[PDB]
Amino acid sequence: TQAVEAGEKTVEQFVQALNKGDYNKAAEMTSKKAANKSALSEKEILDKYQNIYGAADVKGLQISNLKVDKKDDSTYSFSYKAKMNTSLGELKDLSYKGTLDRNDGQTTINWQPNLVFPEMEGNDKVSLTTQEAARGNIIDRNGEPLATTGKLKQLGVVPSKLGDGGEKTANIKAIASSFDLTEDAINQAISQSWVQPDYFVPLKIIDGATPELPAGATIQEVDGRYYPLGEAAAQLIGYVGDITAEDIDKNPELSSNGKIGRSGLEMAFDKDLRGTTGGKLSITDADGVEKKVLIEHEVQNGKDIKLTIDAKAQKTAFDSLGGKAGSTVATTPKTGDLLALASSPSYDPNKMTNGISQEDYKAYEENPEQPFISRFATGYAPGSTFKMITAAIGLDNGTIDPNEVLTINGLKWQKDSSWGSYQVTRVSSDVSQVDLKTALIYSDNIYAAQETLKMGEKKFRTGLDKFIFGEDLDLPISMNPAQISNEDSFNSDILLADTGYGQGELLINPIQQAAMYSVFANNGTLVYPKLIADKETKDKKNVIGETAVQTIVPDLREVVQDVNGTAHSLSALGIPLAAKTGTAEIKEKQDVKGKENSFLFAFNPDNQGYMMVSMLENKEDDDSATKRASELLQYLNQNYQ
Ligand SMILES: *C(=O)[C@@H](NC(=O)Cc1ccccc1)[C@@H]1N[C@@H](C(=O)O)C(C)(C)S1
Repeated sequence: TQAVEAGEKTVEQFVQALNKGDYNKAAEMTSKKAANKSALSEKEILDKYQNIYGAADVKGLQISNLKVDKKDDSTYSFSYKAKMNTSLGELKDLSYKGTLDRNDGQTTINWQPNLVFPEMEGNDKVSLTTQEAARGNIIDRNGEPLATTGKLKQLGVVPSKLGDGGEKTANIKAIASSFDLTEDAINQAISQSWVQPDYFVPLKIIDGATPELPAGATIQEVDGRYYPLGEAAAQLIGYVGDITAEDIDKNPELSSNGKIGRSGLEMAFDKDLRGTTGGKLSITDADGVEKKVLIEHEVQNGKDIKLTIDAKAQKTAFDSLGGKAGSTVATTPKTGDLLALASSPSYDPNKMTNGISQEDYKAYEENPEQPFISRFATGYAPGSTFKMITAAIGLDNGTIDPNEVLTINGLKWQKDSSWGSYQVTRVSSDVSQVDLKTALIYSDNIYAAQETLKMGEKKFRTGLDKFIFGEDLDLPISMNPAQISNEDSFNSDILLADTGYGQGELLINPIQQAAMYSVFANNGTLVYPKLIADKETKDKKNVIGETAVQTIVPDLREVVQDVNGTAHSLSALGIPLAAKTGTAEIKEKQDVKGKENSFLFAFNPDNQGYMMVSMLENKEDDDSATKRASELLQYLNQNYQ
């Protein structure tokens, strides 16, 4: 019993070395090679575990129900149950048996082939057959493909079928101008270290009709992931890349020959899309004939994922951004169906997944406008659009009377001289008697600032805490919860007023904005947005009063219909619109000289069919989200009542 304690420790140390992948330490715990002792030397045990466990990608060896007895002055037997993870799943309920050896002072293990796998005897071999699973598709709300696997034609050249130095240099220029490729880059491709004369060096993937093939140009059909919308949904969908050896070490169920989602929904739904590897893990005898099947199951393809996205709305929303920095979110506000999640500028997902040069990839990362950012999931200051919420809160707690006129003379105002040089600014001084309808049409920041200070921080945060601030939305998109300020108290009348017109320490991403503003399409009920089609419509009752909704929405119509409304350019559509524009100022967020973001909110006040929140980040002069909304508003109005 004094030595049985060391035997149970030796078996525990041996399993840990196998689990940790250090087969040399596990082999050094075995006795000398002899009959009725260890069956192989330390190096022979190392090369057998490295072969068998390495082939099946064994990871996470865990044991239980250990028992170590005695049988002689040196023969102590042990037994335990174990489970392990392989390329074909978990191998559980394994019965292991063996004997330890207590000689001299230390206790070792009489190694046997049955300690690799239970029923292995002598010179038995192990074989592994696998069949890769087909990756599932990502489809929109009407079944249109957003991410699928198809047969893409690949362009490539064979250096031997080119020329001889003089005739070769002519076809390189001929094959470069007929496919829009840099002639200096084609020579770069056939100059890689892996290239041989009679090899097919791939160049690009033709996404259309195949032109004329010069001397040495060949087209080979290959299978790969394809994104029909390309840039228009690259941030949302993402891309898949080659699976590396480090990916297999973290999850051996992955197919070494397959693709893995690197970003977007391809990565978020990688498990459901990649399926399960089929095949058989069996123990053969010395000749190679099967004698024991450890694991076997049929290949299961990946499940399709159906989104609430409208492909025609996703493409239109992205194209309307004209390559500028910004994003657009379109929802059906009564249910929360995310119709479009566009972010601009964007990258080419087909280029990323079908091989891309380190220059084009560095161009994406060195781009100042940062196309890799999912801007619909990035928090921004809401802008003057937030005045809708501030007004609704003031109407609910009785601070704001819709017909009461505040006297606002000039273009600047401050509470007292304690504000120093800071003054809430105004765009027009033509209306000195300002009511709620006037303040929403002209976007009067002074009105919102005075009513917020009159409301007070306590009453303002009471209505704000009824929204989704600090909540993690149940969406497969990585985002941080919205915030009112950095701390739980403004501790500043200036910050309280700035938050009043949506320009304080507020941080709300476009998706969360569409969630908050949905109260104006559901009589004060907040409807959470959903991206997966089969999910249930979750809402939140009594966020703002229905009395406030029936007061603000008529004024939001006037933001479009009134001749001095900030969204009057949208009245050309001739459709029922309720809108609220916004322009936020960001001063040296990193460091600059003054950048401003443009915002637009709009929805149908008659049928509540659609809702839209578009924005431009670091906008150019005379550019805005309202300028670019006619096309998307037209489509959403006709197709979503
Ligand atoms: C809300 O966002 C308000 N914006 C400002 O006070 C900042 C600003 C930025 C550029 C020029 C002037 C003022 C108001 N809303 C916007 C808008 O709705 O477009 C206005 C420009 C009307 S000021």
